Amino acid sequence: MRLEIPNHTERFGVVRLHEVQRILELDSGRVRDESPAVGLRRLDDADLRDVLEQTAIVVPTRNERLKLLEGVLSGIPHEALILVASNSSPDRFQMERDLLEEFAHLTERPALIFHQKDPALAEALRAGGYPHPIGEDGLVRSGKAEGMILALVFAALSGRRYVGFIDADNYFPGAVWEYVRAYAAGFLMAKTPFAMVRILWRYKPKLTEDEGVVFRRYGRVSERNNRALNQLIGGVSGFETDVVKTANAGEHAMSLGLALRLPLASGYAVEPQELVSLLELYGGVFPLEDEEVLQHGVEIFQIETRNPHLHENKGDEHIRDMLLACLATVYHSKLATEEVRQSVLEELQAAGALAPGEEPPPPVLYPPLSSLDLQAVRKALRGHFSRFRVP
Amino acid sequence: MRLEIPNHTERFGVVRLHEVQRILELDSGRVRDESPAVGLRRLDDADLRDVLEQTAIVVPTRNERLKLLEGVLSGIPHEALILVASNSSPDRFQMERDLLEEFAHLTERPALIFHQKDPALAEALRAGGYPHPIGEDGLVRSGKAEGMILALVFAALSGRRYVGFIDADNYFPGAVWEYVRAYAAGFLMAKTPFAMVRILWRGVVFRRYGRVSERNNRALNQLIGGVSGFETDVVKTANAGEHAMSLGLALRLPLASGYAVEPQELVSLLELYGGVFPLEDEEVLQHGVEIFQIETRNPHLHENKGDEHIRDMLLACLATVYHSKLATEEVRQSVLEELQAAGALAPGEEPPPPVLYPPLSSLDLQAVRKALRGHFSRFRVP
Ligand SMILES: [Zn+2]
Ligand SMILES: [Zn+2]
Ligand SMILES: [Zn+2]
Ligand SMILES: [Zn+2]
Ligand SMILES: [Zn+2]
Repeated sequence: MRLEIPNHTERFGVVRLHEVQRILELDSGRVRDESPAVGLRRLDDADLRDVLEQTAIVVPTRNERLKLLEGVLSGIPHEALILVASNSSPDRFQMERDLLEEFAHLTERPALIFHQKDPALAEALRAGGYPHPIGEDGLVRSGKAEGMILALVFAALSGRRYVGFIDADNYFPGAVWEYVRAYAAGFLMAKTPFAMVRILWRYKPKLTEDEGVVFRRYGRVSERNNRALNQLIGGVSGFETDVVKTANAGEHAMSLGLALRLPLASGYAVEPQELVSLLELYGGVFPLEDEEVLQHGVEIFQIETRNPHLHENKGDEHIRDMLLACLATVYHSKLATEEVRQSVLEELQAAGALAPGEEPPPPVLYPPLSSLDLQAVRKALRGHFSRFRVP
Repeated sequence: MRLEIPNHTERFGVVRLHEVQRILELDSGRVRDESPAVGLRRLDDADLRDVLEQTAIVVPTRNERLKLLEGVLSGIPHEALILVASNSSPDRFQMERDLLEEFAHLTERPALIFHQKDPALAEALRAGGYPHPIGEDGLVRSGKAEGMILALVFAALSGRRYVGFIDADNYFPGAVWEYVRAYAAGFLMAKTPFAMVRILWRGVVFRRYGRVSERNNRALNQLIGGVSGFETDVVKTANAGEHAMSLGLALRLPLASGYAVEPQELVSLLELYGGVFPLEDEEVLQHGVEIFQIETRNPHLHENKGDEHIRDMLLACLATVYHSKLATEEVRQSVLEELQAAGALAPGEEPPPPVLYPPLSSLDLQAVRKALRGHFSRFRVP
């Protein structure tokens, strides 16, 4: 993989937020003659695969088409682990298990699969002193955040350093292959054990070009979200930026060391929160206690894939609460300067937030997973790793 | 790349058509030991790239969106030689050389690019005593067939062993990638210098298109079954535009001119090597021919309009069959019914016979290198 090298990079504390870098070439072969290009970077295949051997790839599902989900698997680079995180119909789950075993069997490759509403998992967490997501029904509640918590525990238990997430909603297994290598690309390029890789794919329309009156309005929001994020940064920085182009980077990857360090939000605020949290924690505008991070800093990679991201999902409550969740997390940052709060307030109640006079509900964040006793977890799950493990 | 073993295999003279193999895993990684569970074929990435290192990838273009074409190039594996075969409008073509020079520069890799209508390329073939594709205006005529001819020439000249074609129409570089790797996979499973790889992929108009194809592949299995005496289901890729093939095999095939190429390709393999005729090719008689049909994980989203475009695709195809010197009476017969049953015309009406170009072996490369001598560098892209 050849990548362009971000011409600019945003320094915010010990955070290093790099501009969007385009993938120039998907598979740039086996390097022998290095030629040193200053402007771009050629990732050697074998390096990429070595990173991927240390990577778990989480593929969440809640009653996704199987045909699609299986197609997503075929495309995942061989070296990566593969964890299917499930919240599907009791019996749909069963099919997914069957689907994964067959695949893993045939591809001679290891995999785990688990279910959000599994009670063992609920016990596992509270044994490790992290009861924070358990429902009243006595088990880990549904939610995006809740999913990741389970994902990161398995990543951890499995001994991988890197974990990244793929949307099973993808007609294109080749697109998946690129997205995963791009994570590897990111961690390769990275120079600190605290790293995040956030994929995007961005598209230019026009007056004489079709997109449907719903793909259009989807761009109109991410643009604003990214905006609201640079508004937050700029607010602290004093210098107006435009570096975040990935506020809603659902498909993202993150070194476990970084992952376990961040808090997490429940709704659509997740992706946007990640960023906010990183800046709150490592922006400098606060005492930062953590030695190793302050010492190596954080790099956030924003990589632009060659393949279109075509995931089937739309309508109001999607695209709308998409907006509300995000600008709420900004309004509430411990980093917001008054003008940032206000600028953001307006877009909300002047697009429905029931005014005048109204505030978004604050973020509801889980605490970092560093908290969680992993040994207690390993002890608490002894007699069940059979059933998570797919031979 | 892991893929399924083909269920069965049609032996026909020294030709063997393999049944479809589904790609199961996009990238199987690096083998260092084996439990090669013979259910499937696991293919090492080193071996794949070693093959790619001797493969030309032709990308034709006739006035293609440019973003669309860059995209495609980005998805070609590194080890492959990139051949852009243009017949675009004059300055669209200038944009093309530009686009490719910038690509190949930044990605540190060799490309070729030529324009079908270039006067030097006429001379070049003249000299090598293959004057056939040159037309009235003293230039090579437009057409799928003619494109390929020029493309095989460069492939040859540049000493690559395998040539594959790829459709610039693709919205997904990641698809391109799987495609080109698929080609390599075929050659790597090939147990013969002479091999073919054909890619396939299993809207009321798409329906009409799907149907037209079912019918095309049918006609091709009747042709086969007609000679062996036993019905075969094999051949699912009668119209497989995206195919690769080994140069040895390419320079040996005659070439039908337009919408008839891919089917004719199959027909000719059978006439020539299917053992019903005098076969003098010490090498082909002795290594034989493998045809691979590979089903890709990645869909094919080539925008292809015109309803009648597809009608043409049909007549095109049943024509090559009707006219094979291998069609029994009853094959010649069914095809016919079927045809005039939606076109062809009259109570009866013999579809036009195929205008074929003869094999490119009939050509003298060194004459050609001679003639292209002072020019190889407007074709070579630094
Ligand atoms: Zn810049
Ligand atoms: Zn995506
Ligand atoms: Zn069959
Ligand atoms: Zn021999
Ligand atoms: Zn295709």
